[PDB]
Amino acid sequence: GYFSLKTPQTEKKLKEYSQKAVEILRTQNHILTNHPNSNIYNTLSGLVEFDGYYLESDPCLVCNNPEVPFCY
Amino acid sequence: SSGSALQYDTLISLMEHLKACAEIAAQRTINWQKFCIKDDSVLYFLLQVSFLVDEGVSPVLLQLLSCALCGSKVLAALAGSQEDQLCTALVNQLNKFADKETLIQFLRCFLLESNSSSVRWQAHCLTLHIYRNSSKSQQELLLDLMWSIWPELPAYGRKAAQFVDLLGYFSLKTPQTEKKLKEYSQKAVEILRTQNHILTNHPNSNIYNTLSGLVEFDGYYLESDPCLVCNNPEVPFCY
Amino acid sequence: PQLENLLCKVNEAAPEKPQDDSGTAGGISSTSASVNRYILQLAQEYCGDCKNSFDELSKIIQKVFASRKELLEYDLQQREAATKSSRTSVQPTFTASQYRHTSSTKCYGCASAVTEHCITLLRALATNPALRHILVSQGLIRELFDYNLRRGAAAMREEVRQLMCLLTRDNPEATQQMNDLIIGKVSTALKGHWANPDLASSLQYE
Amino acid sequence: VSQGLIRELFDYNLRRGAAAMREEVRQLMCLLTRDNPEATQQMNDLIIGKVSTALKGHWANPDLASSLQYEMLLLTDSISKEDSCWELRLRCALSLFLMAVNIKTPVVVENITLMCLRILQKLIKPPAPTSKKNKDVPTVKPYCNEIHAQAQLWLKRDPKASYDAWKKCLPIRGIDGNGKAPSKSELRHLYLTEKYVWRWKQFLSRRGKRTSPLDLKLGHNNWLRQVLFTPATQAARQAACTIVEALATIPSRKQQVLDLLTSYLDELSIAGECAAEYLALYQKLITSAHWKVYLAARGVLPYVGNLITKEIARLLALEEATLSTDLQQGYALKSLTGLLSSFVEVESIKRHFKSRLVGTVLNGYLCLRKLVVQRTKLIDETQDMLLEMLEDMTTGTESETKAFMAVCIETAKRDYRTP
Amino acid sequence: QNSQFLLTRLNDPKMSETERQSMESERADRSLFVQELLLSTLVREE
Amino acid sequence: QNSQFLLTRLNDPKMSETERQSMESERADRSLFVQELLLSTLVRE
Amino acid sequence: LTEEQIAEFKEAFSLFDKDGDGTITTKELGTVMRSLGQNPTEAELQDMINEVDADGNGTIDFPEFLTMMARKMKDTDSEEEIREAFRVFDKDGNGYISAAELRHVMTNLGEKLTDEEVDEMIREADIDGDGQVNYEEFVQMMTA
Ligand SMILES: [Ca+2]
Ligand SMILES: [Ca+2]
Ligand SMILES: [Zn+2]
Repeated sequence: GYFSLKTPQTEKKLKEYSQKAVEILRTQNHILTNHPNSNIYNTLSGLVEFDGYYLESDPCLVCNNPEVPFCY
Repeated sequence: SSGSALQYDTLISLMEHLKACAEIAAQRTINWQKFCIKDDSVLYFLLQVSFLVDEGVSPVLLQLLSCALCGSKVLAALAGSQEDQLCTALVNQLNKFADKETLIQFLRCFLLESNSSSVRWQAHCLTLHIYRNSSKSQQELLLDLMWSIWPELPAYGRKAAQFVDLLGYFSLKTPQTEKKLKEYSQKAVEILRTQNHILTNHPNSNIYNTLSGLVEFDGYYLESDPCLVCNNPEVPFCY
Repeated sequence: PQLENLLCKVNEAAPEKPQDDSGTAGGISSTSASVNRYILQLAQEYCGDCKNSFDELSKIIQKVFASRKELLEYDLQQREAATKSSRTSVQPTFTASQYRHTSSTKCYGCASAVTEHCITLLRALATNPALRHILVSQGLIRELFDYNLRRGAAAMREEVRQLMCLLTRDNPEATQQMNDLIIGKVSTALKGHWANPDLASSLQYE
Repeated sequence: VSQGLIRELFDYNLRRGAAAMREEVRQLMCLLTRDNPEATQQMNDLIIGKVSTALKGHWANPDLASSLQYEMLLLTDSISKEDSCWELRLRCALSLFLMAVNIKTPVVVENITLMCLRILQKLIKPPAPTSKKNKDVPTVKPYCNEIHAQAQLWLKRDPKASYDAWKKCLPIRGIDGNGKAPSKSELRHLYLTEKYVWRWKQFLSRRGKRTSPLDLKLGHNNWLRQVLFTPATQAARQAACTIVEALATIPSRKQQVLDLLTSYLDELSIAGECAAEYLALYQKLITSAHWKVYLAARGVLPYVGNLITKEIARLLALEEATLSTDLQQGYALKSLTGLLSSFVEVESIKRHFKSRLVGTVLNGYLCLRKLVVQRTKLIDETQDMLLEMLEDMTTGTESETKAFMAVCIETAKRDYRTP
Repeated sequence: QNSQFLLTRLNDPKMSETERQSMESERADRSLFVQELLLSTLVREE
Repeated sequence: QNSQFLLTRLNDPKMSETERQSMESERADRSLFVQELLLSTLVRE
Repeated sequence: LTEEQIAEFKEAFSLFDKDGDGTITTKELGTVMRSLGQNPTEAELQDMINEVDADGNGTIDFPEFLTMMARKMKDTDSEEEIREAFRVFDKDGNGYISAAELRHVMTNLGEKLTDEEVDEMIREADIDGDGQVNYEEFVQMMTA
């Protein structure tokens, strides 16, 4: 973001960058809307405060497995 | 001639005598039925007195009226032919004496303002047997009186339950003209519309709807001038 | 105002991540701790605080009513005693004059109770085919659909649904109207399902 | 914006995610519409349509809370910003406000009408100045007798009515000057030129060659009173009170809103304790004896006396019912008596209205003394205030006193205790 | 603290004194316009 | 128990044997109609 | 003027009758007029307040206030002062008001109109089309 607004850039590539950003947004929005258990997560977020999404197939190693904190 | 209320000891003596009569009527019903067919003033006067007594004495007076009015075949079933003939004679005598004003009065007093579900059930049984044992004209007149009380229902809240029961039953049990059928339907739907508009536009309707959605609760705790019906319960006696 | 406010927050339905406050004096189980804080705050404010205050107020109101009744009885006795040489044969107004058991107006509670009584009476009336046609002609189906379908206890809601089904029995015009209402509502909720997920609240009932 | 980001954010990202993410999405939309007629117009129209369909359903849907909610927090965040497209945003706000006020449903009031009232209140009462030594809120001054803005035309996007055109219509405040210059002749001169220039414009408008201004006149049954007694929420009443207090900047508009409020006075008796905010506003607006005397001249004192008499008669006809105890029993009576005492606390009004108020105060006090079972602490305070007012009115010239005695005779004519 | 994120740090408040006076005058004029708008909304339709 | 309330007791089940056969035939025919309806819904345009 | 009206007049005059510093009585009487049912422009109010300076605090008597209102009353029309208007509106010692002095009057009031608006105004006032307005046409407009 910073670089995209810090470098003087041509209109063509500005439009290209904007299109890329909005395309990723549309893809993620459609994924969330049509997600098999989107209704469940929406309702639970409404009623019960939940930190993570416990009902997820193939838990992405990135989400479920976060950096373990070094401690004494 | 004197208003206010009756002395407690007067009610005590009244209750002694009325319990004696109730004991006689329960164990021996025909005796009571024939005594009252010999004395119609007794039957009508017991109701008229049941007006001017406390809710303590009301159960016994209504029990006497039910024993005379609906015998005890049905009373035990709820818990020969000449007996039911006496029952019909007694209800006919009461209908000959009881004007529409006194009928209206006790019907609202015990079915609606009782505040004691037990007295309300006694009045429900009593009025049901009154209507059953009555002929066509008195049946129509009783149905019309209760449909006349129907608009005043919103002032009694939950208490009205038994009342409504009889109304509905009678409204579908008496062969009735199309005009008065339409009138009764219009009254019912008008009360429904009024209550629906009241609930929709109620100042804290949103709050009650949302709380009913989320949190379990029994009474509406945030209510101005708490209803003497919803709030006041039938406190039960306990050992 | 506090309930007014907490309700606003709860309606936002925000997934505020569980806040593990250092203070653990209250015995809050993981599941209860994970419950929306505003929901728990609402439950404490209304079921706890509002209910305690309303119970205190109702007790005071009943005691005040008893005191007023005793004072009125004493005044009635005194004026009756002072009304010597004058006797009115009251009849049967004894009740109206002294007893004076009635629901206050604008009482959501007993108002909803009267609505339930209306539903019971209409379920009784609808049995008679002529009464059923008359009630349909009145406009009962639309009233029940708009207002009584979603409000009241679940037993009352199922009774309202049964009443509508009765009203639409063997009645092509009636069934047609209810079907049109349902279709309209369902299509409107399909015109914003992605936009707003409130579809589950009503479309389910329809 | 040309991509279609606003619609995507509105449909999908407004309601999903953490609350911080939702507020970031709202800020992003506000940024996209910043100084962009196209974008701002599109977002405003979306909000309009959504709120309008939910008002067409309010009666069948009690979940209005979650729907209009997020879209109206977006309006409030959009109008909180200060771009060059404030006009369309204010238009949307006013339209939604009027539509929802036409509705008495609390769900509708507390959501739509409340956020619309807050938007109008933050617009009418701007944040306190930072420079200009925090000058008072009062470049253009309104016409004394006319409203040069139009609402029906402005909402219809008519170029004739707009902030630019309106601001062009009124004269610049400029500088009055003449600090040490009496300019007595110049005063008469400017009087004449102003009068006949306004006449020139008025005649040009009745011929039809110029836009018709509006006359400072109210119907006395408008949304003002609609928000004024909403039992739905105190926030709406407080917002309306602030809006009216800020509308009371100009003395002629003060007169008009004072007439409006003294007309709404009956709704105080109707609504009971819900009118506390309206009462505070009304007493604040007439804190000067100047406007108290103005209202007294218009006939406010007989109106309040009749209202007090009617309330006391309702209480008298109410003690024949059950011993039903009402917490707010006598708030309207106490407030009306407080208003009457506030008016009487001005000497000239007392002089001119002692003979006309003695009868109604006597009748009210006597009828209040009859109360025994329904006597509430507020009723006791009202009776004490009436006693003080009566004692304050007994004092007078023997003529005025004998006249008050003649009233006393009529009051007794209107029971071995009360006389 | 929160200065690690460049994007969040981006917001720059800057507002000048004569432009302060102009903006305050604009706020006052907008408030007056809204007052006239509501007053014309209240005007009886007679 | 629940027999005190006349209105709730009202519901009376009653269904006869030949009318049982007729109603069962009606159910079967309605099921067949819905089957044909869905199959015609699936037909290729 | 019917008594009914002189009566309302005294009535309110009295109700507002109050004394103090500066010229309250003048302010009190301006509020009387507005209370009576006639709202003068701020300019009209200032003019009348000045048009009465007989004694300290602008002392006004009921007869004096009657004299004040008798001059304009409902301010429906005042030929003698439409004339006074033409005298003021027409400047530069001319016999016909011109757009220049018209815009001068507009600025003295504090109104800024584009010359185009001034031209519209003068085209409306002029009837024959000589490019000028006599009392005749001033009247034309003020009366229409
Ligand atoms: Ca000239
Ligand atoms: Ca000419
Ligand atoms: Zn109640």
